[PDB]
Amino acid sequence: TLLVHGKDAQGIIKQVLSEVYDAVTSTMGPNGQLVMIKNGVSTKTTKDGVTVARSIRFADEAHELVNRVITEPATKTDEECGDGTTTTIMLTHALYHLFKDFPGFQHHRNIEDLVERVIQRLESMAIRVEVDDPRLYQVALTSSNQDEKLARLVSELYANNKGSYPDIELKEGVNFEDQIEQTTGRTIRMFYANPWFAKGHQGGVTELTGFTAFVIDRRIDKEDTQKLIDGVNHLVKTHKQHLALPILLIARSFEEAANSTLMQLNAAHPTLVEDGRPWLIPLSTPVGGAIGTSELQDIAVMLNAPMLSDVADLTKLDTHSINGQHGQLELGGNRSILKSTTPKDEDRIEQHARGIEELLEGFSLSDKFSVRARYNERRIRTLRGKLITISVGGETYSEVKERVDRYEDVVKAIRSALENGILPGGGVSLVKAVFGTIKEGLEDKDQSAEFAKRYINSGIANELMRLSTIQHKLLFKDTALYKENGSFHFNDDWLNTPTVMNLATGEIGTPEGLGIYDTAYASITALKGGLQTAKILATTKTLILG
Amino acid sequence: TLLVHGKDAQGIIKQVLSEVYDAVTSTMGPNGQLVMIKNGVSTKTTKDGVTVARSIRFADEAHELVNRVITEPATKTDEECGDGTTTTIMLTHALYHLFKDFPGFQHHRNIEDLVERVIQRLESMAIRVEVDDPRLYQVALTSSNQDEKLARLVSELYANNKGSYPDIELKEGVNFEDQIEQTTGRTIRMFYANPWFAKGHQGGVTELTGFTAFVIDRRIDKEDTQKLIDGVNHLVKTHKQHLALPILLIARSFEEAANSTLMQLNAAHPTLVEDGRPWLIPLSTPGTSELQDIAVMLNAPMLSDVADLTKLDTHSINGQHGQLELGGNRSILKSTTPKDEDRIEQHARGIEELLEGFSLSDKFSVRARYNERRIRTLRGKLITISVGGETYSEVKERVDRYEDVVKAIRSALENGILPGGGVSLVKAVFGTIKEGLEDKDQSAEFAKRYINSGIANELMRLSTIQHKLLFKDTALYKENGSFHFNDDWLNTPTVMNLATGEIGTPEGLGIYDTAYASITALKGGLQTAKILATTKTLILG
Amino acid sequence: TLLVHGKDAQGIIKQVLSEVYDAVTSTMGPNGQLVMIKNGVSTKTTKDGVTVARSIRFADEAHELVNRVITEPATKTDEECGDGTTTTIMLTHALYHLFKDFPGFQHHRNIEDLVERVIQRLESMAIRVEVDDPRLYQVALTSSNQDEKLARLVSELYANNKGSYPDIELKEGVNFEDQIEQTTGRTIRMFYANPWFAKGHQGGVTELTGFTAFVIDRRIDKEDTQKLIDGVNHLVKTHKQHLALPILLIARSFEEAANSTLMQLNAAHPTLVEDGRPWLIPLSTPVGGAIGTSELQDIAVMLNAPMLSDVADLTKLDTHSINGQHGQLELGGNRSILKSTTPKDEDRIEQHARGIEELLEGFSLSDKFSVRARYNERRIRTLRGKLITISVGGETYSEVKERVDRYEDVVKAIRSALENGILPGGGVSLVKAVFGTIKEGLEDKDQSAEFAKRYINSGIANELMRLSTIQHKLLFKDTALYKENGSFHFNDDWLNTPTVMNLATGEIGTPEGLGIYDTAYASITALKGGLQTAKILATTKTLILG
Repeated sequence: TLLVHGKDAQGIIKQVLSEVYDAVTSTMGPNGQLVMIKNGVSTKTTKDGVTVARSIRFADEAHELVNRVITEPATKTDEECGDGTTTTIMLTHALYHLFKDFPGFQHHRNIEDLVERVIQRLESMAIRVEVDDPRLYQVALTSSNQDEKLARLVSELYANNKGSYPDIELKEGVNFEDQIEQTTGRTIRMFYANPWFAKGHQGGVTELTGFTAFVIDRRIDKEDTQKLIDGVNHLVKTHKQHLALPILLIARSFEEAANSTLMQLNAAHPTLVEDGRPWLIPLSTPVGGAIGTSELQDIAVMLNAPMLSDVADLTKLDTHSINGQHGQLELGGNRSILKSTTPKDEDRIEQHARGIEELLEGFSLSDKFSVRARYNERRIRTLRGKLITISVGGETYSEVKERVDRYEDVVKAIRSALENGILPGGGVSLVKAVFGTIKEGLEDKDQSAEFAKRYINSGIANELMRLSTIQHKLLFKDTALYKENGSFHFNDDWLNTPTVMNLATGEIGTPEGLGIYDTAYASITALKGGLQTAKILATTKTLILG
Repeated sequence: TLLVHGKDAQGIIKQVLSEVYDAVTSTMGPNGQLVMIKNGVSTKTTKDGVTVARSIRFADEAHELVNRVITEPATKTDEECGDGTTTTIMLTHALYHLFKDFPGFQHHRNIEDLVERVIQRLESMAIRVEVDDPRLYQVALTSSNQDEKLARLVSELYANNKGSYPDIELKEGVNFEDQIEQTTGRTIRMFYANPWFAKGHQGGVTELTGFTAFVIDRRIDKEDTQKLIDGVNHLVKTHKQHLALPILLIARSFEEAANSTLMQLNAAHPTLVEDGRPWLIPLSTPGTSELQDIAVMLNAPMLSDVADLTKLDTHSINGQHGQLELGGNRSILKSTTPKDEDRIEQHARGIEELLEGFSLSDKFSVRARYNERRIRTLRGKLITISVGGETYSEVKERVDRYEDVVKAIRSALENGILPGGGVSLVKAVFGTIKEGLEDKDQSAEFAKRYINSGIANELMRLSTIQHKLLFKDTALYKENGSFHFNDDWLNTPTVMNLATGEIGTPEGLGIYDTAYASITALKGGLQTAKILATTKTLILG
Repeated sequence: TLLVHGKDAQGIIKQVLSEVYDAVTSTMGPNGQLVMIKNGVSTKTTKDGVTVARSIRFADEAHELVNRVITEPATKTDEECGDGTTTTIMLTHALYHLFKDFPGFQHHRNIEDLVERVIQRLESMAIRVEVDDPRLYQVALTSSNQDEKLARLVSELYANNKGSYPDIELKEGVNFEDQIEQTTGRTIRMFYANPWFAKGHQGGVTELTGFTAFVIDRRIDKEDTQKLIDGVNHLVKTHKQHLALPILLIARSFEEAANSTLMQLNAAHPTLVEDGRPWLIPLSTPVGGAIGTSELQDIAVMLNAPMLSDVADLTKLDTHSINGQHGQLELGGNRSILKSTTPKDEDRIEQHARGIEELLEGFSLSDKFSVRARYNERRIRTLRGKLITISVGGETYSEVKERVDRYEDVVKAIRSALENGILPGGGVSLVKAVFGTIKEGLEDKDQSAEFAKRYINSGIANELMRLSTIQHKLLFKDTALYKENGSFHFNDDWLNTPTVMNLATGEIGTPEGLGIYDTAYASITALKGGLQTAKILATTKTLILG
């Protein structure tokens, strides 16, 4: 196959980036266009940035090669969060033109460092919203495409349950009206190690009404095969009297060498098999690290299981350590779900939750916004979280499944709003961050000498100010903000009291006043990922098609 | 594949919408042309708007992609009502030009709001015709191709049965004259799960004079096999004294795993078999509340789970002694005692009271129309007309002519009536403009948005399109170059009866349309128009 | 596929109609050309209008789409009558140009109404020929391609059997000479409801020497299944002594629900099965209407069967009502054939035939030409008709099968001549019909005011007179009628005494004098069917190929 080198490669890259930019950005705004995508023998017409991005194809192999570097990182890999795909493509285009305008390795290490300092302001500027706070309705209204009914319902579900963070599932209903099912049940991060251990021996959803859990810390492989045989047979022989089946062996990871051993151990005692159900189930959790250790401690407290460091610790056990529960559990390939929790168990969980809360109370104000505190909050939410199943209804079949997706967008938005934070929308938080960072470095008289040389005198600082305006421009062009002159220009005063336009109503004010917000994690990740992809495209000189 | 963006996308869209307009509109009028469609190795020649629309194909993929957005919503999705497809494509093309003429997002939100107020007027203008009302004769006389005898008989069939909506079946008779068979009986949506359970064990028509029905909600498969064995044997052993055979197990769906189990359960008790008839019949229905109607008709208890069959009593179990005719297509009730009809009428009033307390917009929704379909099933009589004539061909043609009359009268009472000839839309637009302008409270805002812009005036020109195509090349457009409406014509409209050749009012002559068809054409036309106008990108990959 | 609209659709329609016209009309006349059709690896050379029309194909789909509208209605659907296909295609072309010349919906409704009054004149003008009348020879001579031997023989067969109308079948013989086989046997319109009831259980030709028939009036479906079980078992149990197998249940129609029931009823009594033959056979008749009721009465009289209104009437029966015949019958999938009729039965048939004849004797002269009288005559002919089998011979194999077809044309001509009527040939009857209708409307002073405005002053009446001439022109162009001037023109005097030319002899005279005749039904149907197809072609604006 052909080999492209030199000015032609940088030529192809510039063209593909341009065409992808034009197709995705046209979706944004009040004059927001619509894209008509062909799929088989049907037609799907949409204005969704992610769905547009996923579907763009090119004929030439050289063109498709570049296309898989701009779209696919924020398209195929981005499965957890759909939002912020339009933003990432948009910023990539912006920052690519910045790397081309200031060429050479010396400038590049300055650009990368300034943008990194802008990212440090956005992470600081994020407003941590509380459950009771009415701002959630504004976020819910924006994410629902101006739905008055849905945004009221979902905002109430979080606000009424002040103390517990609700987990929400969605199913296609039958009626015209919606129906809500509230349940006091917890969601756990454990899942099957092997499909054989489930009901029907093929990775099914096993429902239980009694168990005896044991939490191991170590990652289990071929080295621990003997320790499992010694451990399992000790409990089955000696401590069978005070044991409710099945025995759950929760751990970090179960390798295939260990799983095959535990399959044979189930076959060793065929008397304890009830209706096909295996009496021993290995259960893995995707955590890792010393931060990740304490998630298994939550798993231990929920199910009255003892914490064990080594696999060989299964031998040295007693009636004080072993505790078989008689509640209700639903094991699954994706995740396990608890349901029936006795008042005696809920006392133990709430006491353990208070222990985590007390640790957060005795930390500094700066460390409250850190990864440590937010993870410890994620621990609490898992320990005190309720399951809600909403069955969405409507007039037809197509209107139901579309409304299901519109519900899912609102749930994802409100979850991430309470989790990560909130920033002023309308393309304002990025302009505030850049203009903040330039002013901070210039005003700080210690490093002002170096800061002026690298950024201010170069014209990097000024060119970066022009880039932050991009989003605000696309949203509020062809409207009454850009009416007085050819183009609107920001000043020092506008940073204190920003100016936007509510497209639904038709009024001018501050994002804080009107109520336009974005999720912090989406906007931050867009800048991080936009910087990385821009750098790659600017510094590529060769395309190999063989 | 290729990616089309910019002026080219709006270039293709304009072309395809143009071609589909020309092909479908040519069908309308007295100079209604004919379309020659190819199917296999034959030729179908027709002037039916829907059939033309369904069949138009394009060679280019881009062109075909757009074609599926303009035709297919009023073609493939529209299965319940065939009429109002020529009307929707017409309005789509009209409103598309209105959006291109006033570009930019501010104008668009003003158009969408004015048209929304026009829709509200049509829903108000709609004459909801009653059973006893003599206007049905005018609809019957038009639809039967000026038949004096047929329009009289069918209109009398509806008018004499004031209180019950008659379901009419048609059969090819034997005599010159027609013969009518009236029956006080209801049609039900239940049918055999397996052919074995019928009379003769081969899907026959089993006639019964007594039964004990039980309505289950769940879909039944291999998982419910044990629950059926526990359920059936409980009633046969314990509650045999107050039980009239056969036991009817009505449900959503019976899978083959469950049907085979219930076949063996019939064989388990051979003493209860009378003249071959199986004493247990599973019955499926193709909508949770439709089974509630089935439950009320046959005095059956509503049951969520299959295991609920065990926990039952004389209070819950009620064996009827009426008359039922089970069938592979549908089941038919006949003998209903005065005690049962009190329960059915009380349940029918409960559905009617729910419809009384809804908004005016929701009365034309799927919710209200489904609930009306529930009522008509609960209060409907079966009539069998055997159509006769001189030859064989004259009979079967007269059968079709009867069927068109039934379809017309059903839809007239069901949906509503509006002045035909493209008059109701002109009355709606000109009404809404005058109402907003005359109302001195909002006259300041109304003038700025609609009147001064030229939106109001351009929208008046659009409503004329249908009246133009129907009555161009005739004596209305004779005096001058083009006919123009005035203030006086709204009070007393002007059309032309193409059959007779006379000028008058639609009320006088007798030209009417179904209300739901014309309303939904405007709604669906507005949505498809907006999408077409606002599309700038086509993805062919 | 492509979509053709506007002036191009009308462009194609005109061309295809033109080509088909030229090919089929060149066949007609004394200078009647020949068409050389390819079939497989052989060559068929013919001057037959129907065979030419059936075989014309086009390469383009648009052209072939139209071709199936002009040929196929008088080609594929027209199976009963082969003759009058050259006439129909000719008239289509003519009337198409009449609709194009006077466009607009107001003119069209006037054309259709005038042509309709011409049709009414042709049905009035029809000469009802009698069996003894010698004119049949002239019809026989023209249809046989001037055969002196064949036209003499077939004309004698009808003339000698004065009273009974002979049914003629044809078979490929062995000798050089022909051989005639006369049999006193009747043809009935009954046939198998299902193929299972025949000999071999696969729709074979069951031959019988005894039966007991029962004629039901009603159309039988799922509703009559119980009435059949009660009916059949009543006769099999009670009245078995005076019953000759098989039991024939003749009716209007047997649906598949009823047929399956009667299959099981045969299996119920296996003792009465003789050599595979089912003892119960349902038999349908294609009639419909209350005119059609009396054909079953003929069926009842032939086989000594009782007339029954309801299916439940089978129960209430007795030795006086039940009568089992011991003649000879041949059941068939197409039709049933009676053979052996005893002198006692022939007395009953002749008495019933006289009853129908007496009804015709006491009607008005106008009603003798109506549908009522002609149907009642068709009843008589079925009740008194004899079977004749002619085995046609010749010198080779090909000369025999060609002579078979030439016999079949003569039979079809003479049958329809006596049945329908006779009109003056040479394209004269249509000229007399048009010129009659115009003169009648113009002369009638009551409607003369309206008639002149619609037809005369418009020029429709004059243009219609020119079209009737078309057939007469094609036949007698390039001969001594068109000799004195450029073209022959009709006058007032020629309507009283028409002028043609006998092409065999070479003489000028009246069609009545010389002896040129046409079958009335062929010429009438050609005008009706030609008008309908002309209208469709003129009014088509769109062609869909997808």
